[PDB]
Amino acid sequence: HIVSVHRNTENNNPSIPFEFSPENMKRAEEVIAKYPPQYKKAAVMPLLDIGQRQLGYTSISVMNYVAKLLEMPPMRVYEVATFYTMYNRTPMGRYHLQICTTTPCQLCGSDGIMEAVQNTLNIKPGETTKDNLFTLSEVECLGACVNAPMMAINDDYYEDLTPEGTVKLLEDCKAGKMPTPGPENHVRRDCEPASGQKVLLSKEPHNVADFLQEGI
Amino acid sequence: AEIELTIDGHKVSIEAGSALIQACEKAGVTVPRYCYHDKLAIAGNCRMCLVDVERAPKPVASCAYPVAPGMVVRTDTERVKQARENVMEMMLQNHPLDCPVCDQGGECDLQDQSMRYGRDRGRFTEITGKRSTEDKNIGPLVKTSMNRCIHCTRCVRFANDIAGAPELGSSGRGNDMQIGTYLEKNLNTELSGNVIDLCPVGALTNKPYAFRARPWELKKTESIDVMDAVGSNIRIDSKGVEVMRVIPRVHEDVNEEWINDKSRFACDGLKTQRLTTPLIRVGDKFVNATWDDALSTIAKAYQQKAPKGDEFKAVAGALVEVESMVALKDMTNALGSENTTTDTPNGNSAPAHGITFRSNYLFNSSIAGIEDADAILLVGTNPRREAAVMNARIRKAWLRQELEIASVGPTLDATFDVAELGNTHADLEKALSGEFGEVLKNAKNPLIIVGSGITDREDAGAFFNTIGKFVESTPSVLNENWNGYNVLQRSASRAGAYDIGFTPSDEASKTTPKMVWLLGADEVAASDIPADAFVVYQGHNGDVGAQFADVVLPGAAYTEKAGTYVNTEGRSQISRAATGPPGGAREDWKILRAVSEYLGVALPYEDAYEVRDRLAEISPSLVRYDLVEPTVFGDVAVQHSLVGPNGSVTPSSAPLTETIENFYMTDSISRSSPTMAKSSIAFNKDNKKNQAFA
Ligand code: SF4
Ligand code: SF4
Ligand code: FES
Ligand code: FES
Repeated sequence: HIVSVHRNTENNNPSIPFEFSPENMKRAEEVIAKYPPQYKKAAVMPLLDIGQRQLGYTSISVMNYVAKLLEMPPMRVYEVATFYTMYNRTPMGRYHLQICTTTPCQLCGSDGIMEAVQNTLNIKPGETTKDNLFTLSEVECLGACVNAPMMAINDDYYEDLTPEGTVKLLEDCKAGKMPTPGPENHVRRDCEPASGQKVLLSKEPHNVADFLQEGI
Repeated sequence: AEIELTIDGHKVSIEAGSALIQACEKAGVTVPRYCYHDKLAIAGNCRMCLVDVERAPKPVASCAYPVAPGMVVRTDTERVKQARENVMEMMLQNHPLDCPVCDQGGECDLQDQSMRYGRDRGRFTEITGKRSTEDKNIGPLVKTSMNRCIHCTRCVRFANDIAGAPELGSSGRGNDMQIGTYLEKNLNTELSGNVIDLCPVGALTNKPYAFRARPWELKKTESIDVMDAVGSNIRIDSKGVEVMRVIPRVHEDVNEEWINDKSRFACDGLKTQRLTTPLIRVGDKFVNATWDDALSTIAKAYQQKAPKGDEFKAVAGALVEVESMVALKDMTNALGSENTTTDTPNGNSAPAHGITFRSNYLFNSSIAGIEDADAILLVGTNPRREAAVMNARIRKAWLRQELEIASVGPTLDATFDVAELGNTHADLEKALSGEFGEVLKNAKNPLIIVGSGITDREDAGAFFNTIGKFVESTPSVLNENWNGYNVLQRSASRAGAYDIGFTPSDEASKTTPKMVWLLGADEVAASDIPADAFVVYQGHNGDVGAQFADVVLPGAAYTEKAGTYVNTEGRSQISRAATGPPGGAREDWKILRAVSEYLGVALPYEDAYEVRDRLAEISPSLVRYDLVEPTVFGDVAVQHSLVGPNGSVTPSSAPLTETIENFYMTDSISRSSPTMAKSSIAFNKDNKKNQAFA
């Protein structure tokens, strides 16, 4: 389900002001420079993300400020912010849990992870806790299907999951330092087989300079 | 250059780069469609135009696939029929069973193309049901039932390309994609009603007409649009004595499938505050009276008062025929008067541009010539409120051509980039002998569009003298192939008025009138008519002029008579009666003939043929219907009427003011409309729904 209508609230309505900080305004000008001068509307996506990172969610005021910056009507920006699902148009928690439930992570155990998270936080996908700490959302494949099952907490991928590890991961993200991303408990590095690498076993690579053609 | 191709065995030829659907239309081959429109950009989302091309493996979209030489198309075979069936299956998957409660029933493309190119029964029986979609509030004119949306994108394309209203769009993604304003906003434009006609389903409908009638109940009369001097061609749909709706009609040289919102929605005023019986003022009250008694009272007033010469004043307003004005002028002259007058602010004096040559008060670079334009200057005109369809044409030209547009006047919220450069006559001369003057000189089709609000000024000679000098000095504005001096009229009767010579003497300009016959004249101010004068209002709605009157004669509206109307171009168009007038109302030239006979005179014509012959005797262009004539006297006209007698006038420094302070509520029929009242409360720039904070 995707929400495609806005109803004004006291904390999300166009009367609320918004302005990029000087840091983010410098970054936004650098972003506008990455496209032709007359096609500055192409920067609507990155600048909207800049706004969504300054203020924790893509509010209507952010869309209207971007529209003012890029000289485009606000509706063209509303369409972008509604099309792309990473623009959170409702307010969010500190940590946005994104659990993949596509077929690979399902075959390897995403539903145990979902059960564990729902039981720990007492929450359903699309809802937020009383703590404004965890917002839950079941997402499609996030591009870590070999290191499955998987999840993502606020832009960082925690992979090759177990219910145990997910529970205590949520525990330490609730309080204290959160572990570094990657596979759980370093049972793997990256896409290598977990028994170990079977392919790339040297300690110095082959330089292609040694294998060039007869020409060049 | 044309190419040749084959469609269902028939060889046809069109230009290269054209769409296949255009070839099929030229070949007489019928191809389905929901998202294609001849005037909108090509979208290929309905997937209903699919046809088979030998080149391509899959079936291709006729709307988008370019035409190529030697291509062979089939619109007949089993793949195409199965494709159409499948597409209609999916289209009617989530469509609501609203056909009884839908106002598009009987005139729905979905119904007809399901019957023709689709299945007999559906196979959708899912227990989870159909999709639902909430209704939007986009204003008091367009009613929304958005479960019926089939996501064609005609509304969006129209509003963003032809109208300049980018508030409508396509929010969401997938099956939950919803057309509308993402937040509650109004579709603020003077062209919004064409969205109702463009939607092939009933997702956007007329609100005042919401459930009034069905299409088969309606008589369809092809007539002409008063409410502007564009002369938009319209279809009046009538159910007996009641006019139910007005919709546009195809005329590519006038209005091109569109009409504005006044023309569409002021029909509500023809059934309220109408004049159905004559009235006599006995005091502070109006007393209903007969026709014999009212005309007797008028004759007794003429004989009691004894108005000598130019003391009889004839005022003609907007929305009046040519026949009525001709009869009123013949009567007024038979009574010894030359005080024929318009209801404009400076109507008591003749126009500064003169009426000697028709080129001086017409749109000489005809409405199809805006498409030829390279440079435009707008002097004292907001084309969005005066001839909005011509503003749409200007936009259309600006979007596909190098077109540089300037304006001298009030700063106008335009549907194009307009390059504002002043509000005074000083700035006009500055512009014309500075930069934009050379822009006009180097152009191959330049246009100087002057407004009628310039004629409604005292220092109008100053303007018209300046523009005339620039025209006769610059060849590009006036050649033997192109005239760029254009005067945009805002009311439908002024061109016919000036064509027949419905202007006053200067002897009459300074007379104080003793009798004032005011015909459809609702813009009078209570200062232009003396307190001791006998006044006779002749019209169809009681708004302003009938309050003043001492005698009121009910007339016929444009939906109740077959009249001749001259537009800005000089195009004479003939209307057609959809109904008869209400009650004891009459045709207006017949009223003037009767009151002539009651007075000491009599007009020499007795039926409509003799009136047509009199029109021919006055100006033969009034019977060459729908023909826009060239003129051989452009040089002569600019030298005689605009430049000659206007050097004596000195300019003011009063800034130019906007002419139409409210696009809605401009005339009697609109000021008697409640729909226009709602659309005036709404669609006000001070409201939050009508301004997007960009
Ligand atoms: S849009 Fe057409 S098919 Fe759909 S409910 Fe209305 S009349 Fe029926
Ligand atoms: S609202 Fe009507 S015109 Fe607009 S896309 Fe939907 S069906 Fe088409
Ligand atoms: S299937 Fe879960 S990361 Fe792709
Ligand atoms: S008419 Fe071609 S896809 Fe709609």
